[PDB]
Amino acid sequence: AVPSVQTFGKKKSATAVAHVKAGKGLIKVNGSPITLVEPEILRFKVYEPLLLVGLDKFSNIDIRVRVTGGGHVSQVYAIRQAIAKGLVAYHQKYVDEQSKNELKKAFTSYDRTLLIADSRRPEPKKFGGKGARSRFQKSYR
Amino acid sequence: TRKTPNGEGSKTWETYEMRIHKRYIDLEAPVQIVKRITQITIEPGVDVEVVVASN
Amino acid sequence: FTPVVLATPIPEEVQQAQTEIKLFNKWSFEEVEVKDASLVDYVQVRQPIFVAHTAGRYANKRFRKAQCPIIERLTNSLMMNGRNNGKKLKAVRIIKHTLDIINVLTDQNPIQVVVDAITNTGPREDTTRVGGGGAARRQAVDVSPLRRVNQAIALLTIGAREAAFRNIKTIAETLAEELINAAKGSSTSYAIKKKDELERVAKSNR
Amino acid sequence: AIRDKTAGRRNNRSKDVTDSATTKKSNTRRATDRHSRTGKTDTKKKVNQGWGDDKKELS
Amino acid sequence: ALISKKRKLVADGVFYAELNEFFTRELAEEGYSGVEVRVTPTKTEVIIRATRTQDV
Amino acid sequence: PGVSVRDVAAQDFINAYASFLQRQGKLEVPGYVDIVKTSSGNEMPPQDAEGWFYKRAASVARHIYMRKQVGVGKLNKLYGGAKSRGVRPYKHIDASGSINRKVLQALEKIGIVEISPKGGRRISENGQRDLDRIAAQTLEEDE
Amino acid sequence: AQHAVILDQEKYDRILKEVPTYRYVSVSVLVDRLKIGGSLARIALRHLEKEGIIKPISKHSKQAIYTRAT
Amino acid sequence: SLVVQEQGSFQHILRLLNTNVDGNIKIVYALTTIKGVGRRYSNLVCKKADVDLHKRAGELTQEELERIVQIMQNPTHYKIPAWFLNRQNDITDGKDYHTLANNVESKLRDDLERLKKIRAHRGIRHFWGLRVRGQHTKTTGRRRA
Amino acid sequence: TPVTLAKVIKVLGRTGSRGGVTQVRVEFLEDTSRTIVRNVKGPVRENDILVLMESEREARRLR
Amino acid sequence: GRVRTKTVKRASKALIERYYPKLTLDFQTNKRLCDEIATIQSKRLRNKIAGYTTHLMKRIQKGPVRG
RNA sequence: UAAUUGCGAUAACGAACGAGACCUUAACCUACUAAAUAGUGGUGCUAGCAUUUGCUGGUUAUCCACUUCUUAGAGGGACUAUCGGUUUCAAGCCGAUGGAAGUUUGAGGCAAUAACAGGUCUGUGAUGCCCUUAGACGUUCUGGGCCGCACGCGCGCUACACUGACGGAGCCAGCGAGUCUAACCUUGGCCGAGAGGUCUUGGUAAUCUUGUGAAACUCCGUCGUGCUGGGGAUAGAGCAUUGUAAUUAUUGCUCUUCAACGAGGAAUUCCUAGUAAGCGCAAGUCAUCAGCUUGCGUUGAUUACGUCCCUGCCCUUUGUACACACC
Ligand SMILES: [Mg+2]
Ligand SMILES: [Mg+2]
Ligand SMILES: [Mg+2]
Ligand SMILES: [Mg+2]
Ligand SMILES: [Mg+2]
Ligand SMILES: [Mg+2]
Ligand SMILES: [Mg+2]
Ligand SMILES: [Mg+2]
Ligand SMILES: [Mg+2]
Ligand SMILES: [Mg+2]
Ligand SMILES: [Mg+2]
Ligand SMILES: [Mg+2]
Ligand SMILES: [Mg+2]
Ligand SMILES: [Mg+2]
Ligand SMILES: [Mg+2]
Ligand SMILES: [Mg+2]
Ligand SMILES: [Mg+2]
Repeated sequence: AVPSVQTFGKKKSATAVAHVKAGKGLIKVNGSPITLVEPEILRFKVYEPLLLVGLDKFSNIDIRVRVTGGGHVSQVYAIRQAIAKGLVAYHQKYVDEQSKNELKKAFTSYDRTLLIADSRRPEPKKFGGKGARSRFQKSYR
Repeated sequence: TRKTPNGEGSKTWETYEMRIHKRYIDLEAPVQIVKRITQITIEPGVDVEVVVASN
Repeated sequence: FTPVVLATPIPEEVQQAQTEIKLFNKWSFEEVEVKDASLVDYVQVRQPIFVAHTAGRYANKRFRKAQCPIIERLTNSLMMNGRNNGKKLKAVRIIKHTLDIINVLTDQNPIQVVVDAITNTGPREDTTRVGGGGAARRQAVDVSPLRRVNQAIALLTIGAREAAFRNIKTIAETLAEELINAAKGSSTSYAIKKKDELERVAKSNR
Repeated sequence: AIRDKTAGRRNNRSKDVTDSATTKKSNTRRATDRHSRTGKTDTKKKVNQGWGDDKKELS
Repeated sequence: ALISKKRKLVADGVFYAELNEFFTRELAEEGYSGVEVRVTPTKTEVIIRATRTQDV
Repeated sequence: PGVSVRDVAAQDFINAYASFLQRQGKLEVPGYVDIVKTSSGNEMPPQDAEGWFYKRAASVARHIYMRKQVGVGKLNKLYGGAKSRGVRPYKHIDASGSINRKVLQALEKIGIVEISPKGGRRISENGQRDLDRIAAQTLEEDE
Repeated sequence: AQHAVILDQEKYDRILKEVPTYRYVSVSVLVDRLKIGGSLARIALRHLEKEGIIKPISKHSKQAIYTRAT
Repeated sequence: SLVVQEQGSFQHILRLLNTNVDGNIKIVYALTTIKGVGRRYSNLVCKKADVDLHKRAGELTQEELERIVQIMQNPTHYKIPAWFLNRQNDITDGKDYHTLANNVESKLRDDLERLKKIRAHRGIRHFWGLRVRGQHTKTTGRRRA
Repeated sequence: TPVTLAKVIKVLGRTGSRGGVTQVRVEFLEDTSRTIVRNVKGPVRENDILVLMESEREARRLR
Repeated sequence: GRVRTKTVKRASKALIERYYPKLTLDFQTNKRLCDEIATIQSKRLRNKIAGYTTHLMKRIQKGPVRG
């Protein structure tokens, strides 16, 4: 066996599972390299963890992620979270603490909920309107 | 369902619901204990269904 | 910048820029200082961003809305007029195009030009309707900084979305135009005229 | 049906809309809702016999 | 036999509903308070809870 | 270094494999092509005229390259899109079960796809070979 | 129908001599100079890119952009 | 594609099938100013006549035009599916037709008269200028006649 | 054109019958030790900076 | 708006009344007290109760408190 | 304070119903118990590209191990905590840090006393009285009718386009539901332009439909501001499906026809965060029919975080000759 950690990240419904094992540094999303990922204007959102912490952090580790569920955007925010959570979970159990508390510190600074799963979520709609807050319409008489 | 029996009022909807929980447990045993275990452990309200084999 | 390659390759200018400087699509957050007093704290620029999209929670409190990066404040107000309600991917690309357009003309980090057009269209004072008995005079009021950034954001995008309506020019061409004229205000822009007209009515009652 | 004149669009199109088409709720008796029309009333004996009265409470 | 689990328990409740009705009319003068139905091997047991058993 | 088709971006792979299937001439392009509309929920036939059967053959290929097994029905639902019902709200509608089945058959006759067990159509062992090939050939244009 | 659907040999050379000093050239900008509807306007963008002049610093459908040659 | 040049060769506004058609529009939507020829029907005909849709109605060698006319009024000979056609199984002779130009007005008269002469309720409805297809006429359809 | 910058010192309250207007005292940062109470339009917290377009005038109540 | 009910402020009364030589200004330990010392019917009422007896405790250390 | 929620003032003290508590649902558990009807890694068997090991797949049991992801049992967790401002330094409020979470955590369920001639005898084999009871107001059967169109009102759907239509192409959810004494949900193979047809197939279901490959949306082209290829009413002609029955056209497809509408007067509805709006989906109804409804997720803002000006109602004080209570 080789050192490895599994992590995940979630935005709305989307859950992005991650596997961080010691390796030659591939970064792959479901089947494919992190340089595709498109929507593609959002691409730098999933780049963000690699760049904030520097690209050299990935040379001793292999990175794969599979995103079930969510939608064409929520999937992009779910993966980037599992990538950062995975990089920090590795220095948790494998390299030392001070390296990990240096990584969290430089994700948390900039951030966008990179280690922390956002709490927002659809509210139930209720009878009398098509929306959650929305009511329908009334003319009185 | 609409709460009203008939027509009138701001239209109030009230959703009833019933929850069904289903478990299954796999055992390997003899003929005797299967019958000893199925006849007893009788409970009203819980539906026990014991199938057999591998296919 | 001391390059690197692990297995799956990371492209060259992508590898390069990020590690060194953390910048825009590609654009400078360094330099680009707010050109008017106040209007800082109420225009962001540092912390820098790659592209304007965020899961940001800017709603839950009164003034955390101001802390939103300013460019995304400009994109956010693009996507609306309910056919376009939602569609931030739509707007973000229009902005990237828009910035690239402004960049073409007169150099100037266009993010800074955006900082300039916002500073230059915010009404310094305005009027409201006082009751004072029925027929209502106008008590002129100086308007808050937050409402000077907000109104500028609304005034700029609306004037371009209204002008770009029914003609060949794309939103990003008029958005950039409307900003270019309002970066140093020429009074040829929809936004500037409304700023100067509100400040005229506030001066005309007092 | 086809032969008969005084039929079809163009004929109705040239007539005039009655003003009963534009009228309103008409409502016919609301402010009398509380006022019982029966003219019966009841009595204090017949209610106290059915529902019992506060003077016999002890027993 | 062969009826789905969802449709089973539903019909099981409707069966209880029709059962409790038929007794509440039939045992009225007997103080009928309710039932429960235990299902077993060999048997389906129905207990009539009334306040007067010597009449039932 | 080694190559998959997953290592190439979505469109440049389907543009390449279209030009290749076009360069080839070994196709089976049924011939109601140019006259048909591709879906009930569509309006005009494709603007590719001569073409677009290679585009959909390429598209169908890569899709079956990805996964275990897919059929004609799956490709209808996949390839279909929102139908404008006129003055009534939009509804998703499946595309034609002919174009796709004829694309599967043609690509089977040309040996990029086979009739998989359990159901449907599987990527051919020869399809892996040739698709991974042209994938690299497009990655190699960027060299 | 208002002129910009065609070639008109004097027009071709106009595009040749009229596109320095344009910091901006695109679909709209080509029509803006009183010519070239957005069909053949787009064709001039790929053709002025055959050699010289326009620099492709912008990508895709709808929005186009190019600056002067250096 | 290609910047083209030409000279004086193309004419704007060329007349065919008893209607007038502007040049300087892209030929597929140009033919649609004839009656009976839809966007689909124009598209199939040009694909059949060996013409480039890239061209406008402007250039279009004179030979290509007569060919284009030919296929239009003879769809079933030129291998056009006949479910593509606005009159299938006719009414009298049963042949599949595509009724073209000022003729589609005629057949609208023809059929409308057929129901009327037969006294069928559908014609009765056309006589009164109502909606035939069976929609409620209470609310909708007011300005109209 | 004499720009006059003034820093909100405190938040006095909401005037106007509507109530969008706020009452605030402001110390101008160019020559402090002098104060004016102003009426704002948009929302305001402590230590903001208003632009007084004309330096000397002030109101109190709004109906 | 968070305003504790009377049952919460009433129970904190009797608790600081007789159990002061116990508890503390740490919520967490007071919470565990209200299990071993008191019978409440839910986890939420108890954290609510104990959370407020912690507050009443926290201010008794500076100045008396009526009740 | 959301609250007769509390602090405080106090001839009142101390309580009960109702609010709260409680319950349900969505957020957090690398801690607990597990899972071939959920899923991961190793391994065989194996395909493709590369080869230096690599990369990308196939394979309901060929085996081993795991429970992060999924499922739901038991627990845990938040009490507006810490600190600081503000205040009768009171209940509280506000800010910052931390936190899954700090607007009653979000959203619902439940909800006292009382009142209304509110609605419902057209849900009931709940019912009083009245009416009718065989040339029936019982009941069934044939056909029509609720749809009938000079026109007034209201809920809505689709647009007036270029933040767009169209054509390729990328390709991503959640709430659901499905056939026994029966014909429900439908994969796949063919045939058909399509609608559909047809031969088989799994599923009484986390097992099969179904990863519901949904739609908006993203990408590359075509059109280029012209009532234009925006828009799809009206109408003709043909092909199919449900049904004993489709004419007054149940629904679906193909062709053609190509209207009004160039942002809407006076007015007026709805809404503060994953909300509004844009977007579809499933369920209800259902033989066939959604432009409706009940829920669902997708994309995802602008602007308040205030007041009593408008409108509405609640509370005090006050008047009363009302109390069947200003009808
Ligand atoms: Mg799709
Ligand atoms: Mg598509
Ligand atoms: Mg036509
Ligand atoms: Mg007290
Ligand atoms: Mg209570
Ligand atoms: Mg778990
Ligand atoms: Mg925080
Ligand atoms: Mg009444
Ligand atoms: Mg009766
Ligand atoms: Mg009716
Ligand atoms: Mg499209
Ligand atoms: Mg038109
Ligand atoms: Mg159209
Ligand atoms: Mg059904
Ligand atoms: Mg339905
Ligand atoms: Mg209904
Ligand atoms: Mg009195």
